[PDB]
Amino acid sequence: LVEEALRKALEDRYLLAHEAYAGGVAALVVVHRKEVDQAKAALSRAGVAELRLPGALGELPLSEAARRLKERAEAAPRELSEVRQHLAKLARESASTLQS
Amino acid sequence: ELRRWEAVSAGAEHTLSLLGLEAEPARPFPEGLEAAEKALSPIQAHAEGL
Amino acid sequence: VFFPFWFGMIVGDIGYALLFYLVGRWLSGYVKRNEPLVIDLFALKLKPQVIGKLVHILNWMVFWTVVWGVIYGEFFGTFLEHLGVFGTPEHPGLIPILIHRIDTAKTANLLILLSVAFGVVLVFFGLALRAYLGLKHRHMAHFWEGVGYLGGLVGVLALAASYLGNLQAGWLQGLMYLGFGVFLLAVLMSRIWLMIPEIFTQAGHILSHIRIYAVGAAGGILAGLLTDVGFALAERLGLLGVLLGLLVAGVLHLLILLLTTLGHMLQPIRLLWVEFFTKFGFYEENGRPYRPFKSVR
Amino acid sequence: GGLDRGLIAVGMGLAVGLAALGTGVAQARIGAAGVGAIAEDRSNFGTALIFLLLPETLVIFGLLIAFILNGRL
Amino acid sequence: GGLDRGLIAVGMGLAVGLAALGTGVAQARIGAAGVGAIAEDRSNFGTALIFLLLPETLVIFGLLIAFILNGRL
Amino acid sequence: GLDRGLIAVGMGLAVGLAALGTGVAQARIGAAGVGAIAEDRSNFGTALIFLLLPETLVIFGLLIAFILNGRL
Amino acid sequence: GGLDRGLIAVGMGLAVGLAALGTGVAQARIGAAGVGAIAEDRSNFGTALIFLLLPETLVIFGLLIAFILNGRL
Amino acid sequence: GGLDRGLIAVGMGLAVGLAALGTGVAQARIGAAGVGAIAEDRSNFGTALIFLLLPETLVIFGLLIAFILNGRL
Amino acid sequence: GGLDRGLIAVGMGLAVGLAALGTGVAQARIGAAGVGAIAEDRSNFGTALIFLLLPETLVIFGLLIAFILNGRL
Amino acid sequence: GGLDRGLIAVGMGLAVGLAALGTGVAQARIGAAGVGAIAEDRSNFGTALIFLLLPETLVIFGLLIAFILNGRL
Amino acid sequence: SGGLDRGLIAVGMGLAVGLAALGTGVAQARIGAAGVGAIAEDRSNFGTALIFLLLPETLVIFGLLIAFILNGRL
Amino acid sequence: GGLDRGLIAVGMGLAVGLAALGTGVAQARIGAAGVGAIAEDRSNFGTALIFLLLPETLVIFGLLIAFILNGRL
Amino acid sequence: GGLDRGLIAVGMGLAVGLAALGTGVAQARIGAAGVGAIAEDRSNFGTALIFLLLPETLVIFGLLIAFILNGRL
Amino acid sequence: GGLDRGLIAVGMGLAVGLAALGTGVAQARIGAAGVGAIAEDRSNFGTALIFLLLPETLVIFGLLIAFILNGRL
Amino acid sequence: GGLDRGLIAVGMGLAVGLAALGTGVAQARIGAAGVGAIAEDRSNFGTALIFLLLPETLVIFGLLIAFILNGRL
Amino acid sequence: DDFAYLNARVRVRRGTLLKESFFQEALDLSFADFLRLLSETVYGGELAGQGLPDVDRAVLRTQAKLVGDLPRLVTGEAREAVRLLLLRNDLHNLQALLRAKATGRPFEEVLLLPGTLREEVWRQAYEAQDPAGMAQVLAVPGHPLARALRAVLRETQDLARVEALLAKRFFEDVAKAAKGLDQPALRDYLALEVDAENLRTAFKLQGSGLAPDAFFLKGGRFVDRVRFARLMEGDYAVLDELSGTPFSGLSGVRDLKALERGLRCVLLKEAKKGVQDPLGVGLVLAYVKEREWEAVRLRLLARRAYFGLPRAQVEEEVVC
Repeated sequence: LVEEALRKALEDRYLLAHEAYAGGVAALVVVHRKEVDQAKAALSRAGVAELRLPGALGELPLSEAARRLKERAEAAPRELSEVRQHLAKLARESASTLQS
Repeated sequence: ELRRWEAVSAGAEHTLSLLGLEAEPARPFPEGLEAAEKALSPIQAHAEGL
Repeated sequence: VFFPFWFGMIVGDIGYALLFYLVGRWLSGYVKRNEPLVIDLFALKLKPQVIGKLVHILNWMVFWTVVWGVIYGEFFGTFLEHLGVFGTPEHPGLIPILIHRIDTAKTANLLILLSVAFGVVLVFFGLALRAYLGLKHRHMAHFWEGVGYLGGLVGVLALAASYLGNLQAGWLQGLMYLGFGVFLLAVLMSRIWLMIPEIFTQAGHILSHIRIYAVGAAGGILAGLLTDVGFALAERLGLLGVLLGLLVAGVLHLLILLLTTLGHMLQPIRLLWVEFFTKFGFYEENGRPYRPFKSVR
Repeated sequence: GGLDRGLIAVGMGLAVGLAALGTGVAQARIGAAGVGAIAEDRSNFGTALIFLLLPETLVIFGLLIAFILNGRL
Repeated sequence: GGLDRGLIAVGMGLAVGLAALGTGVAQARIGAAGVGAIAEDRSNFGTALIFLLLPETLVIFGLLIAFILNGRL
Repeated sequence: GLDRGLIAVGMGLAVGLAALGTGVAQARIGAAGVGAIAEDRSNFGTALIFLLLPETLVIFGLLIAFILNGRL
Repeated sequence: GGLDRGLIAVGMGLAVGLAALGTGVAQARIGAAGVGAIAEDRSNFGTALIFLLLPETLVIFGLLIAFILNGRL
Repeated sequence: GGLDRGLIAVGMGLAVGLAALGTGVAQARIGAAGVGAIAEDRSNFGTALIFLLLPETLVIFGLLIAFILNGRL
Repeated sequence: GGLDRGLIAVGMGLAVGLAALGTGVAQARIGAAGVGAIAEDRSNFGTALIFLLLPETLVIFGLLIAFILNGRL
Repeated sequence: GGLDRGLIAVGMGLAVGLAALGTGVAQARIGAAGVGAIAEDRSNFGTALIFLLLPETLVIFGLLIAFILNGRL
Repeated sequence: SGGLDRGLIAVGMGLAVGLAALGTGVAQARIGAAGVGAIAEDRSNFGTALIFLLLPETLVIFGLLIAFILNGRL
Repeated sequence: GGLDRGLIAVGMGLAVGLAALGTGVAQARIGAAGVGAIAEDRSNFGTALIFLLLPETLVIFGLLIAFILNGRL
Repeated sequence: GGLDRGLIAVGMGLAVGLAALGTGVAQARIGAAGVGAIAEDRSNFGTALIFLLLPETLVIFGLLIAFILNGRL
Repeated sequence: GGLDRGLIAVGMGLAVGLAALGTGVAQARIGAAGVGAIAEDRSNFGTALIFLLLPETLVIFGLLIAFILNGRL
Repeated sequence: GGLDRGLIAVGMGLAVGLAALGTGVAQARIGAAGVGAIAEDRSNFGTALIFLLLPETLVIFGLLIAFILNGRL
Repeated sequence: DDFAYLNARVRVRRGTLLKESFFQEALDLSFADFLRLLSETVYGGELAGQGLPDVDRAVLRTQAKLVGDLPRLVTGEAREAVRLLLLRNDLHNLQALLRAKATGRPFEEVLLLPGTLREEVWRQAYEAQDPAGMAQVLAVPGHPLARALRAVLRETQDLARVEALLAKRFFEDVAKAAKGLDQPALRDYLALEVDAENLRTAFKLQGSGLAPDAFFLKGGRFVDRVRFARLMEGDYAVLDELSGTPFSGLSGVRDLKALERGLRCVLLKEAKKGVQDPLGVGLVLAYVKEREWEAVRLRLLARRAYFGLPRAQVEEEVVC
């Protein structure tokens, strides 16, 4: 259904396949800059959406975004555990003073 | 001074709320208004940042 | 004075009374734990003072409840089928029943008369409170109205027990005439046009007291039916599934208790708030309460 | 007595059952409006209960006729 | 020979039952509008009670026919 | 002695269904009247007559019942 | 034998009762619309009263049928 | 008349009462809409009156059948 | 005859009465929507009268069954 | 047939009457929505007539049951 | 050849057929009301509307079967 | 030889059934308004449950009349 | 047989009729909601049919009761 | 004996069926409001189920009355 | 024996039929709200199915009482 | 409850309405002829003096007199239905109240037009510490805004994103209540209003480049979320995709002025279908929308006479 718009794009070109991560077929297409913008408009008319993440992951290069996302995924659990621990420690340390 | 004390009570209520604790009545702390504000502000700041 | 009495007249299951005693022991242990009772899906947060007042009210209810249950003679329902603690002339096993209450051929008119007497007494007390308060406030409208409603109710009960009741209407014909004359005289002295609708509403409020005896008989008949079915299906059907049959019957009895006893207790306080308050008014401007300086501590 | 006794009993039962039907029919919309007024404010619960108990006179007269039938029975 | 006192009792019971049914049918909408007015204004509680009690004449006629049947009994 | 009670049964059915119809009319009648009273006190007699209009059915039923009791 | 008069009176009573029931069923919405209209203005009172009172013809026909039964009784 | 004419009059009265019931059931919403139209305007009185009087043939046919039963009686 | 005639008359009366009941039950909403369309426009009165007159086929069928029963009478 | 014939006629009458009752009960909302659609557009008058005639098969089945009863009469 | 059971069987079959038609019409009232509303909404989904309208006829078919069983057991 | 026990049982069954029907008719709108109030907040759930259980006195009186009938049996 | 067969068929007919009445009473609001959802989207026909066929178990149980009656017959 | 036992089961049926009728009557609007409350949030299912299960006490009492009838016959 | 088993079957069928009537009466509003929630969200299908199946306890009790009557039959 | 006793006064008020010639003759006036014609009108019964502000205040008083009573004089399911007819002014008053509480101006700053609840409640809501406490002070039983703001209130203390999400949840709960009623046409009219408001948010946010799924709402039947994204993009073909629905004439338009004008035209045409229901409640909704179209026409003719507008300057205002 999107390959019809890809046939409307660069015909023996627009390298477009969907590899893996079967929760969603990551259809990657590549032709050009401006003709690819027109083809992205035609595919969104056929129904399509770009991987627009928030923050910097949908705002930086994909290798750098993958590195930052992997770093945040490896770091967030110990940080959240320490955050809950220091929060509970501050609560158990100051709740009586706050109550008085 | 009443608005200051009322804002102090509101900040203590929000501090207990962000701490998740509930307002239980107890014997109070006789302290100065700015002194109690100074005691409130550091724990409230650490709690808000956390 | 009365809500525990009508409540004990309502429920006469000594086993359910002991279940309430054990539940009060659990609540008393929660009170001795000095933790506020927190019920999440019930959203019931309770300080220990209200819980202790509830437990004291429960003990005061359970005392007269066990008293009237001994008067009805029913231990966890009709245990006299299995262990004949209650005594009838049909099969005397042990001590006799003051109210047998499985048979209505000798007990129902007495129970209805008891409920009617308690209701008329409470109605008399409420109208007397209304007239005494009208005298205390020196507003003769409310006091004369209570006097006229009381006289109309007395003449109504007299004419009812005369015509629709038994014979020998000579001792009460002048009584009904005097009640009608008191009603007409207070209508002239009041001129409020608080008509026979008001008198009939007061009469229905008086006559509604038999719902106590009704719900007591209903719960007793249900408990006796369930207990007889369980004892039969256990002992007479085999005498081997006594554990299984007794457990299923006790579980169904617990389900029936959880489905019935709340509203059964509720009907007494509903009758109390609907009669003792309403004859005495208790719906005038709601008052202003003591709001002293807090010092929340 | 004969067959007239069960017939009088059936008529008294018809009276009591239809009286309870009319009582619940009056009670339904009245209690709905009272529940709405209670959800408005906690102040008007007394008048709500007064209006709630005002309809039970039909059940009262039905039980009275039932006792009259049982005395005739 | 019987079967006539029971027929009269069945008729009186049906009369009282359908009369209380009509009384409740009126009283439902009556008390609904009255509770709406009372929640709207506590000033007109007496007129609301008057409009509520106005439907009792059907019950009056039904109890009269019941007493007439009982006197025929 | 067979038709002595069936006439009373029919008169009772008449009175009961007449009161049923009278209350069915009186529900909407008194509902609109209480709404008009809640609007203002200025429609008392008109809504009173509108409520009082349904009682002719009860009057005719009482007439038929009195004729039946005169036959009784 | 004498099973004609009671059956005739029973049928006549059923006729009059169901006729009054249908008359009230019409008159409910009739007087409802008329009262809501007269509450708007005191300008169409008689036309509303005519439209309300038009429903008594079935009651008149049922009264004629009941009088015919009484003449047959 | 025995069991024949009594049950005949009973069924005739049943037809008459239920016919008046259906006529009133139609006339309720019919006259309600007509009164709403009259409250909208005092100009369509004739067509609304025609639509109101249209639901009378049920009562007419029921009375005709009742008279046919009376001629059979 | 005898018990046949009164029971046959009762069945014919039941047919006619509940048939007119259902006919008026349709005719209520029929005339309601018709008077609403008439208040909307007078140019649909023919379709309104057609939709009104459509319901009488059940009354015709019940009258046919009643005439067949009277022929059996 | 002096006893079974009247009961068979009573059953056929009950069938025809309740069938017409259900037919009119369907036809009420049917004709209401159809007259609303006709006021919306004359372009769906045929669909309105089809949905109106959709209720008559039950009356046809009841008439066939009555015809089978008359054949058993 | 029952003298009273034959009329009683016709009475029961007639009550069955009549109340079955009553229930079928009670369903078909709201069914056809919503169907005509959607038809005035669109003349596109008339087939599903007619399918839903015909869906209530199974109770009528069962009642006709019961009446045929009563007539066979005459 | 006597079916007055069966007649009394039939009347008691009709009594209990109509009483349960009226209790359910009250409880429908009562629980509807109460579940709406519970959907509003958890504030007045106790008074809502009180008003819900308040309708049980009719079914209680019906059970009392049934038990009186059983004791008469 | 005698009279037990005819009364057995009468009870089976009353059972089947009341069961079909209740099933259609369910199916009314069921099909109303289902046609509303169909008007919402065509992506619900696989659940609307299940919601429609959910009330058929009552008709199945009534037909099983009638079949048990016929087997006892 | 062959009529006294027969009416008893008819009375038990008249009890149980109308009892379940009132049970479903109470259950309808209550379960509708509970489904609306569960559709509002997945947090109010408990009180909804409590109010839904609250109506079955009358059905249990009617089943006890039916057990009393089966003990009587 | 005479008309005993037929009366018992009549009572059992009446119980089952009015039980299915009440079950469908609950299931009407139940499935209406449930289909509205299902069109709102497919994620609420389970609680809707549980609320829909909640009305079947009356049908189970009626089938059990019918089997009890069949054992009495 | 009684949808007919109110319908009688609704038909009486429907008898009190101005014709199209009352505005067609009002195409040529000089505000003194318009003042005389309004003096003939019932809405000029509150006519205080001369001037545009006096005219608008008299129009507001007439709207309160003839339209405000519809929120009263009813009780029950009909009250719960008719409450969700004059709800835009109430949500506007609540939005101005939230804006004033978050901003800091005086409580007498906004002019607080007439709605459904008591204005004393709105004055008392100026002083409240918690937003949930202010919601409980503003809590009526059948007010949909009270249930909406409380459910949306579990995010923060007072935010503007909270206000926009509260408006979204307000429209959503309005659609939920419209589905939760026994009204065959009110649900359809509310859904039409919901889809029109979705199209209005789309046209107002066309070219903004924001997230359309965060902007799109749920409750409609005339459009799609993919159609919503196509309207978010610069594609008028999606507006051309509206065929067969009530959005018929809304085609080939890109300017939001005439777009919402035709949207209001389609909404008023759907409101004209309310005369079919003389027994329910939609006839009263049609009367309310008719008074609303009269109010827009009245303030339009008032601006035209006070500023001397050309007939061509307002010719696109009385086409329907």
